[PDB]
Amino acid sequence: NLFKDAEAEYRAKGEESSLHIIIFDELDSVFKQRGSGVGDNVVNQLLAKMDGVDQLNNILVIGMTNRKDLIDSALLRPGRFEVQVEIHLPDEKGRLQIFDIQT
Amino acid sequence: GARYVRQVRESDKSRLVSLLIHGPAGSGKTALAAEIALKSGFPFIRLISPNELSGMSESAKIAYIDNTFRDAYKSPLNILVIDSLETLVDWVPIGPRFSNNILQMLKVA
Ligand SMILES: Nc1ncnc2c1ncn2[C@@H]1O[C@H](COP(=O)(O)OP(=O)(O)OP(=O)(O)O)[C@@H](O)[C@H]1O
Repeated sequence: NLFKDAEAEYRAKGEESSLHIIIFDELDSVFKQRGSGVGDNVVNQLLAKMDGVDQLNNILVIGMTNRKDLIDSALLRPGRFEVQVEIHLPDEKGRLQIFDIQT
Repeated sequence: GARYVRQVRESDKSRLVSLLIHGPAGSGKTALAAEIALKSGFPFIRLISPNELSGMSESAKIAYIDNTFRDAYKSPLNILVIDSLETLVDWVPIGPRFSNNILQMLKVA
């Protein structure tokens, strides 16, 4: 149900649609490596929707997590979750700038 | 080591070669293994250390090993390094206790 509205717009307008966003938090709680269960159903249902038989290019999905080496190995292939970045703790200049913005 | 690598690449019947480097503790074995591997050029190289099977459960370890071995059967050339073999099979000399399932899987693999 999270992709319905954006999809409707893509069908209506075309390539002139308005961007949609989907924020996922704690990606390491359900999406664990499928081995050889309810988890597999979840992983497959997401896989078939992120990039499936029907093209859909008016979306952008961000994901946030605390353990990056536990997501299944097929969810990190060029095309689905492409760019991976790291957030460090603030340094001294970061603290000064944070103080500047907050105060 | 170079000789063995060369044989494993260009041959016809030798399709599975193992090795076992043993010596006194602290002798610097893992570095030597990695060095022998790095000067081969094989497309696929992967490593299993206790540092990655850290804090997991036993069943998880078996599953992980299974997946690694499965991934090792889908490319023309491969290399594979394994460390300790008495630390993966948690060994404590009094009693003596250890875990049997992991050992049996490794012996079959
Ligand atoms: N041939 C070598 N020449 C120089 N230094 C070496 C050589 N082999 C290993 N070393 C040094 O050994 C150090 C790392 O030791 P290493 O982890 O390989 O030991 P180990 O035998 O695996 O130990 P342990 O039995 O305690 O697990 C590095 O500083 C590395 O440079």
